[PDB]
Order: sequence, then C-alpha cells, then structure tokens
Amino acid sequence: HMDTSILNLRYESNHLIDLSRYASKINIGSKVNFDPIDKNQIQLFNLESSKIEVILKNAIVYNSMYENFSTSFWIRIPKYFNSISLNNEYTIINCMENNSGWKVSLNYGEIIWTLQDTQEIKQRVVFKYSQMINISDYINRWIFVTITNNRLNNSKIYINGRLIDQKPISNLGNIHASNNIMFKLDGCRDTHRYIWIKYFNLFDKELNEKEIKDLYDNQSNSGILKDFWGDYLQYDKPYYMLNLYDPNKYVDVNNVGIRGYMYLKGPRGSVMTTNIYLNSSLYRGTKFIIKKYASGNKDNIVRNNDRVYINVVVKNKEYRLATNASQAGVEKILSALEIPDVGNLSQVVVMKSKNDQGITNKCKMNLQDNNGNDIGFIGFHQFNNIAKLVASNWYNRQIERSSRTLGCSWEFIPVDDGWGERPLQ
Ligand SMILES: CC(=O)N[C@H]1[C@H](O[C@@H]2[C@H](O[C@]3(C(=O)O)C[C@H](O)[C@@H](NC(C)=O)[C@H]([C@H](O)[C@H](O)CO)O3)[C@@H](O)[C@H](O[C@H]3[C@H](O)[C@@H](O)[C@H](O)O[C@@H]3CO)O[C@@H]2CO)O[C@H](CO)[C@H](O)[C@@H]1O[C@@H]1O[C@H](CO)[C@H](O)[C@H](O[C@]2(C(=O)O)C[C@H](O)[C@@H](NC(C)=O)[C@H]([C@H](O)[C@H](O)CO)O2)[C@H]1O
Ligand SMILES: [Mg+2]
Repeated sequence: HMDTSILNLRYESNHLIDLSRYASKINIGSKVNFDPIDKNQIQLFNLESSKIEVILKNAIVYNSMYENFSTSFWIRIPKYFNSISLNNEYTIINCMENNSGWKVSLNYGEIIWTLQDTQEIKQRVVFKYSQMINISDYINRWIFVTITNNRLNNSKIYINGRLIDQKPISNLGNIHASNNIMFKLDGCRDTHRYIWIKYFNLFDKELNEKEIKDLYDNQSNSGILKDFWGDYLQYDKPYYMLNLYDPNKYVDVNNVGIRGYMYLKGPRGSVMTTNIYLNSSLYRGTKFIIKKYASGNKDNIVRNNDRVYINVVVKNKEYRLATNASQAGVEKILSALEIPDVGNLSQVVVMKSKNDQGITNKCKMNLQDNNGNDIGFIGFHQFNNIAKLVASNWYNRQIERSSRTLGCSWEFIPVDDGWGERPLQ
C-alpha cells in the first residue's frame, strides 16, 4: 500500500530507465551489452566504457544516521578460472563518496556488501559460495540478491530469498553516500571478467522476509521456461540434459530405433583448475533440441504449457524422442526414432514449469499420445540394472515438489562462456 522502491531500473521503450517517480537519470557507457532477447539483462565487461551511471535526485541521496534502506538485483557471475582472481576484491556497484556510503563488491567465490560512515567505521556482510562442488546453485547462474539495512541493528544479505549473513551496524554514525551509483567493474585484475545484472532496485525501508520472498517470486514468475543458467529456454537450440534426482548421471543412447532406448549413466567426470575449481562436467551425453509443434508464437522462446517435439542428436543427426505407449507396464521406455518413421507413436510433449520457488528452469515434460491423452512425465526407471528413460503416469500421481517428482524434473544446459568447459567432441 506504500511506494517503497526509490529506484527501479528497467528496460522500457528502447531504453534502460528508472520507473520510479524520481525518474533518476541513466548514463550508459558505449561498451555495455544487452541480451538480444531479454533486454533487462545487462552485461558489464572489465572495460572503462562498460559502465552505467545512475544520477540520483538529491532527495533520495542517502545521508543519514537512522534511515533504513535495502537493495535488490539479480546477478550472473561467471566461474572464476584463474589464480589472479584469488584475493582480489573488485567493486561492481559503487555509491561511495569521500570514503562514506555503500557498495557491492565481488571476490573469488564472494558477494560482499560494505557500509561506511563518515568517521571511517565500516561493516561488511558476505555471501560465500564454493567452486569445489559437483553442481553449484550459484556459479554462472542467475541468482537473486537482497541486502537490507536497519540502523538500529543489522545489515543482512539474502540470496534467492534466503538469509545468508547478518552483521551489526548499530555503531555506524552518519552515512553520506554518493548522488551517483556507478555500475562498473573497479579493481578487477582478471581482464576477461564480466558480470550480468538485472532489475536493480533501491528501497527506503528494511524489507522484511515476506517482502523479499514476494519480490523473488514476482521477479522470477514468468510464462517463459528457463535454461540451467536462468536464461530463456529456446526452440532449435542444442542442450545437454540434467536430471534433478540423479544429477551425477547423464543421458546416452543404446541404439537408435524402436528396439533401442535412452538411459542415464554416470558419473559425469570432472572439470578442474587446481586451487580454483572442481566441478562435475556438464557437457555430457546426447543433446536434446526442442522443436515447435503447437505454438503460434513466431519467436523461438519456449513458454510454459507449450506442446513440442523433442529431438535427440546422435552422430550429428536428429532423431525423435518417442514411445509405443501400448507396451506393457505403466513405464513407457523412450526411444530415438528416425523422424520420417515415427508414424503414430507417442511424441508430443507438454513443457511444464515445475513452479518451484525461483527461476522457471525446472522443467517437466509430459508425453501425450496423438489424441492428447497423457502418457506421463518423462523420467527414468530401473530395468533393473539400467536406468532407462520412460514416460510414466506414476509421476503425474505423486506429491508436488516431493522426492518422487525429482526423477521427472529436468534442466537444459547450453554451452556458456561463463562455465568454460570444453566439450569432448
Ligand atoms: C517397485 C517400487 O518400489 N515402486 C514401483 C511401484 O510398485 C508398487 C509399490 O510401490 C509404491 C506404489 O504403490 O506405487 C510406491 C509408492 O510411492 C508408495 N506410496 C507411498 C505413499 O509411499 C506405495 C505404498 O508403499 C503402498 O501402500 C505399498 O503397496 O508403494 C511397491 O511397494 C509394490 O511392491 C510390492 C512387491 O511387488 C511385492 O513383491 C511385495 O510382496 O510387496 C511389495 C509391496 O506391496 O509394488 C507396487 C506395484 O508393483 O509400481 C509403480 C507403478 O505403479 C512404479 O513402478 C514404482 O517404481 C517407480 O517407478 C517410477 C516410474 O514410474 C520411477 O522409476 C521410480 O524411481 C525412483 C523415482 O522416485 O523416480 C528413482 C530413484 O532413483 C529411487 N531412489 C533411490 C534412492 O533408489 C526412487 C525411490 O524408489 C523413491 O521414489 C524415493 O523417492 O524411485 C520408481 O520407484
Ligand atoms: Mg514463482
């Protein structure tokens, strides 16, 4: 019931603007890049001209001993690859003037908030994430950041709606920030470093936990499905597959045609740079390509509830994911068929957002027959030492967001420069 955002930076009518009543002025550098499909996604390189300056009206400049405030934004931080990034804190969003104010900085495996008063008393809160982890929720993936400040007690950093760190700030006196917010990599020794950022907001209160969860939901709610990294899922784009129940396995094929089958096998194997990262390999297994069937949209974005076909790439040729639903048993084993020879086999897939918390990249694929009847969500089943891919209505009968729907939840991983792995072939 009360307008609390004092800066709401959004792309509208061909420009990045402040949608708040204050209409703060935006100065964009010549080397800022916007994502072609989602122009709210902004890429800042390690270059002087890759910067955005927001000029705040005097009335909303922070100059206070007592006023509470918060900031929120989404960020996508490429994996750290090189030892030059160790012990190298670099500013990314700066509202410091004359050694007072606030800033967001990054370091190897860290997002850091710093406040500083006009007597050089500082406090930091820090989110630390590991690069020695099989599959990370955070590395090179869109994550939601929220930072809140209550002058009588704590500053708090939340990640994806969850409190990560809080520290006292009650001893800080007057904080007098800048009338400019500078979005720019400052002090970064890795010449190849960049970030992606979106939906920057400032608020004139300490947001509460409910408000933050609502913001997280509202800014991630979409009728558009997303890939593993959090970008829009697309038609006609090759993806490697991740199953959420068995994330250390990958999809392979045991022969094409109706007597062959798709299956999961593992482990993935590792990608590494000593002392810098150790992760599971993501570019493994047969690539899938999502093909238009029913959608009347002319763009190539995959939307929630779109009915599609799934192609499987085998030896640089596309096959159709399909099954004969008449086979005995609820689990219908999936095959990779020659496209011209699919005939009346079941092949139409409803792409469904799991509608879990956060980004709409947890995908379910409901296979339907040619009369539109459900054959079931695509998952896997042990026969009995091989984990074959199946469509099964058993999944459709399970409790939502429970253990028994992990097996039919998938993510789609395209090659991305922020991950840096080299495919084996
Ligand atoms: C065989 C089996 O265990 N499940 C298969 C099921 O078999 C039936 C009975 O199993 C259920 C059921 O009725 O569906 C499973 C339900 O979840 C239970 N409900 C609840 C609320 O818990 C239900 C109850 O326990 C019933 O009241 C029990 O009757 O049971 C199964 O117990 C029963 O087995 C008989 C047995 O045949 C007899 O010999 C014996 O005398 O008595 C027992 C008990 O009666 O058989 C029932 C019919 O055969 O049948 C369905 C089809 O209807 C499925 O095949 C089901 O297997 C599941 O298949 C789906 C795909 O359809 C997936 O492949 C599941 O795999 C995963 C998954 O969850 O995705 C993969 C995971 O890797 C695996 N995890 C681990 C750690 O290994 C999980 C795991 O089983 C759990 O789901 C953990 O989340 O499974 C696959 O399990
Ligand atoms: Mg939601």
